[PDB]
Amino acid sequence: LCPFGEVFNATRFASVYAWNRKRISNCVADYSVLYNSASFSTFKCYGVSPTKLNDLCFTNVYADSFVIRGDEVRQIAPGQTGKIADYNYKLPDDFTGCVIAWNSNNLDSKVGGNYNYLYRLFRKSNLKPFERDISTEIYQAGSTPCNGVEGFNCYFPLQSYGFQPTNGVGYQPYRVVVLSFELPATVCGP
Amino acid sequence: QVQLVESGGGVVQPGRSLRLSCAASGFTFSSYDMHWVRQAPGKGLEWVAVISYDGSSKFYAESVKGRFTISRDNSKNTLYLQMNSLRAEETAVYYCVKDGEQLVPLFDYWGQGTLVTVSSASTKGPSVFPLAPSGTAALGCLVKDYFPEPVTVSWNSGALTSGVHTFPAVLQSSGLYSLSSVVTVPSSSLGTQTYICNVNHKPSNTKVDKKVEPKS
Amino acid sequence: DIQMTQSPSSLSASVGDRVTITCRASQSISSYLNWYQQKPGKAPKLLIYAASSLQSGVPSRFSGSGSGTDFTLTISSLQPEDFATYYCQQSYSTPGVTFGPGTKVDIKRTVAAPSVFIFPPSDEQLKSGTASVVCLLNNFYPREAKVQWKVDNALQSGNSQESVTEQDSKDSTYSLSSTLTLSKADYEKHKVYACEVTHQGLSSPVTKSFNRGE
Ligand SMILES: *[C@@H]1O[C@H](CO)[C@@H](O[C@@H]2O[C@H](CO)[C@@H](O)[C@H](O)[C@H]2NC(C)=O)[C@H](O)[C@H]1NC(C)=O
Repeated sequence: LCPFGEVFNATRFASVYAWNRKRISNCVADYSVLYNSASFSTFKCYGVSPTKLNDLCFTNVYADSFVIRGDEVRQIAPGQTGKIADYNYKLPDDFTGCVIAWNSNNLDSKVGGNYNYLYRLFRKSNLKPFERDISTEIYQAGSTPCNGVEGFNCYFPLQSYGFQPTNGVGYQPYRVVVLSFELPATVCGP
Repeated sequence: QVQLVESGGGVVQPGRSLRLSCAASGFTFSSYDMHWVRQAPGKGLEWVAVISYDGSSKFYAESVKGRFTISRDNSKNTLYLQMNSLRAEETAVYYCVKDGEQLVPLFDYWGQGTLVTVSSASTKGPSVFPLAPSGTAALGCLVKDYFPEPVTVSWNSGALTSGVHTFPAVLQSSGLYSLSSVVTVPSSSLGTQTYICNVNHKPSNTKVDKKVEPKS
Repeated sequence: DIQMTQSPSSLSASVGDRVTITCRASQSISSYLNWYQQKPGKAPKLLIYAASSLQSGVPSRFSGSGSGTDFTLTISSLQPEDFATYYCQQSYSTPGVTFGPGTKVDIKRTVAAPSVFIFPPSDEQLKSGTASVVCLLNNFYPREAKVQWKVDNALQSGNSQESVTEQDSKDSTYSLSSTLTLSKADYEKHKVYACEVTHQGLSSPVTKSFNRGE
């Protein structure tokens, strides 16, 4: 088999700015284990209909995973813009693959508030498709240089998510996994 | 000779449920994803749900997710779509559709559809009022305030047919339907000739007749 | 979310015409684009799939082209049973599938001004407690015409509703009925009712009017 279990049921996830990638090759991709879970709040596929997945042959499988807040999940698709789609994780315009996400205030929300999960708020330019950027350059939001010192018009680029268990339907933590495909083949389901 | 036949339509009250059904023949129903696409009365097309060739996966348009459940039975070669907690704005024709052998959905064979009318409006027969005239003239009847649809309107029990325009119905604020049918006639005839429109509404067992005569 | 827009939403053509309908996608959908034909009261029937390749049983005078965000459907030589409404449909995002709004193609013919008639409410209707004023535009071409209700030289908006017929089989014209739906009590408060019609085949507008009473 292909190790979807290690991807989805994984106990910890990355902050969206440092999204994690796993290559998948030389195994059998069993989507029936995903279909059955009606716990997934998102499940869209691009280039292919999600019903035809156990019936297909995939070339360059990757499985990207990270955590964002709910009303940001819509930025996980081709052709979006917003803080996430521009400064954190940017899908290409011809993306072929599946985007799956599910509410997880049960595991990533802590009494009082969980600040481990971060996102980049500023960046001098937009991410390229599938670019990962973990730098902590102070952001020069002003006209005078910063010299690596925080202050007015000099901002730390990464910010924290405030995940209180008491958060709104849209301010809760979501776990996202992005299956990137291509259509020799090393991954095929039943 | 591919064929699909929807069933189970009708009028349903907002909140309550209704279950639709499609009986399919003329191809191997075994291996072809099936969809439901709907068409709002005077509007365009909206995909609703898909179920895979065996039933393992079901997916919904995000506007009906969690209310509609789709399903199938490969021994009965029939397809189902249970609609729960229906809203008034969801009145439309529902088509079942056979997918077409592509990686992504495409809508290969459609079939003719079942109408679903969602409204709390009680059954009512139409009131009919004349529109009277005074070269070539025009006159008509206004068929107003009725539910459900249809009504049918003829003129002179069918003697007059050329020059009639019975218009599409309009769903008015009331929740009731309203309509008018007009006729254009030589003017010279308005004096001697008699013009009488008949209206007929089978779902209320009303056959009403009105005579349209010039005023003053 | 991916939105499809088509142009033009109306099209008049004669038999023997090169016809071109364009679809446009809010973003690159590659070439997962399908075209449908629908005639009034019938179901939609598939013409073109995957942007460019043709359905079986479909005549070869249909063709679709383009990819990315701009696509075309072409009837290289129009034929008489092609008068219908045409839709496109992106199937890239598949748990989010979307259609065009549709382009209707009708029969082009010699222009014909409408015959305007106005109907004050009936004697019998006012007895019940509501009054309805009907403005009838009769046997015109093209489909595209403007109807303004003026009551005491004051434009009305938002209590008029209208219906229009399909293009007629024999003469290829339209007819329209604007219905101003009111109340008997409110009908009293005004004395001059009118319905002004603008159309292409009218050199200047035509108003038809009545006085409540007289
Ligand atoms: C995540 O873990 C759960 C629990 O082990 C897995 O769910 C089981 O799946 C099998 C087959 O689908 C069922 O027969 C069990 O009853 C399920 N148990 C529970 C508690 O749900 C699930 O498959 C795992 N998901 C992934 C992606 O690996």
